[PDB]
Amino acid sequence: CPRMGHVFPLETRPYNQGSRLTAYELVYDKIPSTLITDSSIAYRIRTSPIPIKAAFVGADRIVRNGDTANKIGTLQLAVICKQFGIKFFVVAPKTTIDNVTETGDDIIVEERNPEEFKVVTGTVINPENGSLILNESGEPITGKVGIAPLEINVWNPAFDITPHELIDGIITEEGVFTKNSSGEFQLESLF
Amino acid sequence: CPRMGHVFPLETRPYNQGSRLTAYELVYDKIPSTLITDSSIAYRIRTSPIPIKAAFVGADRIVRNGDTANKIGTLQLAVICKQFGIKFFVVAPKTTIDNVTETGDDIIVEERNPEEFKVVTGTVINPENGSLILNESGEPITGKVGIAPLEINVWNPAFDITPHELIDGIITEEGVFTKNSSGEFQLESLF
Amino acid sequence: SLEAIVFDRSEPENVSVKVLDQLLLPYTTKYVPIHTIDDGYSVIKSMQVRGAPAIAIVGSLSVLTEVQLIKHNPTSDVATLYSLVNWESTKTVLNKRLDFLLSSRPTAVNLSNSLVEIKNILKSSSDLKAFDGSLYNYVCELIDEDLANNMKMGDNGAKYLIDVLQKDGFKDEFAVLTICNTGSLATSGYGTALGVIRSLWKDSLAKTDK
Amino acid sequence: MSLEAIVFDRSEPENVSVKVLDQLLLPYTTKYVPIHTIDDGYSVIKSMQVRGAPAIAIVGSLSVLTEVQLIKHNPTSDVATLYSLVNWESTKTVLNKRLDFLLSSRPTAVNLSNSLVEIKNILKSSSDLKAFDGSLYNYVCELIDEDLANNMKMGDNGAKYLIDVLQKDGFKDEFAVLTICNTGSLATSGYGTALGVIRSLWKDSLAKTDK
Repeated sequence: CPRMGHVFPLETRPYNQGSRLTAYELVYDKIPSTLITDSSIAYRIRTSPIPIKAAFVGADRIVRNGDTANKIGTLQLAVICKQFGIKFFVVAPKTTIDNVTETGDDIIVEERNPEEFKVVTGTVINPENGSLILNESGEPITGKVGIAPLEINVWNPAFDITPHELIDGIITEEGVFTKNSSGEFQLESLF
Repeated sequence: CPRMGHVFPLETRPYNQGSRLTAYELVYDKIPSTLITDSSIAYRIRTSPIPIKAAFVGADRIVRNGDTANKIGTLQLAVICKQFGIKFFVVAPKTTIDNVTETGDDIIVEERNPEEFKVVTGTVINPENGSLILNESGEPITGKVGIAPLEINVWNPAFDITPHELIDGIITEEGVFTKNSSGEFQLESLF
Repeated sequence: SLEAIVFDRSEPENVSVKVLDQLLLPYTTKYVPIHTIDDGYSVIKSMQVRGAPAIAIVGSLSVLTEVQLIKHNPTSDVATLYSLVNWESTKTVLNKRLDFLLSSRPTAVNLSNSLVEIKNILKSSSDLKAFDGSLYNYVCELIDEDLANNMKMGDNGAKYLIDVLQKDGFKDEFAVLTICNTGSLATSGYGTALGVIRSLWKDSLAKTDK
Repeated sequence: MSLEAIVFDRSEPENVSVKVLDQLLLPYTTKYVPIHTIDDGYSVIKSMQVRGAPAIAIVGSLSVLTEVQLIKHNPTSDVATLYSLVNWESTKTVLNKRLDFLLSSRPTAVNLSNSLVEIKNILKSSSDLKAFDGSLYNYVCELIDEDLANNMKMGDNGAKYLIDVLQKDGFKDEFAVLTICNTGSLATSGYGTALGVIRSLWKDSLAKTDK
């Protein structure tokens, strides 16, 4: 029988949900995992000693035709999965269904302050020896470092839009929705 | 006549060559540019107000068949360019040619210390007011912050391999090399 | 540890709510108390709480904490936004504050979906006391259905993939990719995509008992 | 010059100076690291204080030259005591070993190996340290000057090629390009490879908008 043996979460710039939060939950649950850069998906697929057989993503808004707003990078992961023949699934509750908006082109996409891209928040590290810096009470300290010039313009969309053509299945509490022979999702039961 | 009106450099995790170095050069030269996350290529293409018509990448090693080792993320960019029908060019001097190694699978790929992935280096930012923290001589202080749990394993290849099938042209001081009808580069003149 | 929102529901007329500051994880674990819709707006806008369902939950809870605060204390700063002697005038201000809360972050639809249901509950409420109790039941169910549905969809997805793999003749160990955070930190617990991963891991551990 | 990865003062051929920008600290901090020996070359490459394929080859090559000039000028220096200077063959043995050490700094980019092979060929045809010194100086000047000239050539080749492709396809508008990593003056002797092409394209674009 097939079984899952490993998880490859993406760092997920710029907020770093993948490295700071997902990697944390995976360690907590003791699930075998290796964190990779967002840029490493293609090379990871090509070299993985364990075949990658699926990507699972969440959603922020699934509209009537199944087009999906999710974290910036999701469309890109979908494209890479298409190119490498890897099944790509959106996983989300009915509460994440928009039953009014018709298609992905009509979704409003938050763009965030450029400083959230140019400045990285993390726990302070000793730049000489690499240990955690602890405060008087022995606790880790939050710190920020700048990783780009003041002068550079940045693009900081919080989400991208994955068209339904790239989504193999939408997985919910009500079951798994897939496309009919016309390439259309039928989500009416979730409206 | 067509003309380049904008550049979209990628951040280029984990070392941040893009955000720290390329963005600096573009600022210096006053070339209109917008820095983007590595994860943003696909969405950037779909939404750009100015059509993206090429990717230009460098090379670390071009072997006999044109297969190219370059910064991690290069393979990925080439695959995305393929999806979107954007020309993808490798640009390198003859000094970057390896005239012995036959193919990409034979390239040795450097993997670097996991701490270079999990810890981000940059200029210290004032937590109160967001300005640069400077030392007593007025110079910006370097700092490091950790963005992942100690316990999480990471994959930190410094390069990936882009197979010649994905490369539209190799641009050198001797001219632009393209594939023949059988899909092969003929780089002999560079050996 | 991994609980994004800490909701003490044990005293229905006087709930307490505090949230993990997700900006500071994983090395630093710090809570932000939620007392008003202002606090709800602020933790959402600044992404101290994030993840589509967790946003909807904290948003919804912030309405509860506000309504209970203006009940318990007509003189608090937030209370002075209301004329509490007059139910119609109060509903109006509630509705405006709900619109304010909505504007926190636009893209994920969960918040809007919850606030629509809350506006509907408010329209059927004869006074602030009735709204209070009904909002309490609503948010309790939002959270409880969120967790139970996370585990249901987790199982659905795991069963589905193993199914598809087995049919395609695949019989070996496999790996998966995921993006962002969709676990307990993004929801009431367990999560969505990460929930499927958690279900697949349970399936895997079970299978390597045999 | 804020963008110059490697500052090579060649004005005294027998006594060159070399310092490099610490690219770990850019862009807010501009700090130079002196290069005196092959250990310095190895250190800045391995730590990625200098990086970029051609820059790696250039700093590596330069560090051999500073080393041989140092052992000439200060036979009592620490690095000099590694050498049995009384004997050319014995000297070459240690130099070759130190060239192999330098090579081991970072494996994937081939530029460094390509240069070290050439330096070894020069070493094998030099009759003594003095001759090697002179020929190595010539070699590094040529490596650097050709790197810059070829960066400009390839930049212009690539710019023209893309413009021609677009002109054939009847594209007449403003366009954008994507790039990755750093391939500019910080990665090379100056001007750059992929960023070179972008620089050439920008020159073409400025000419057009001026008109």
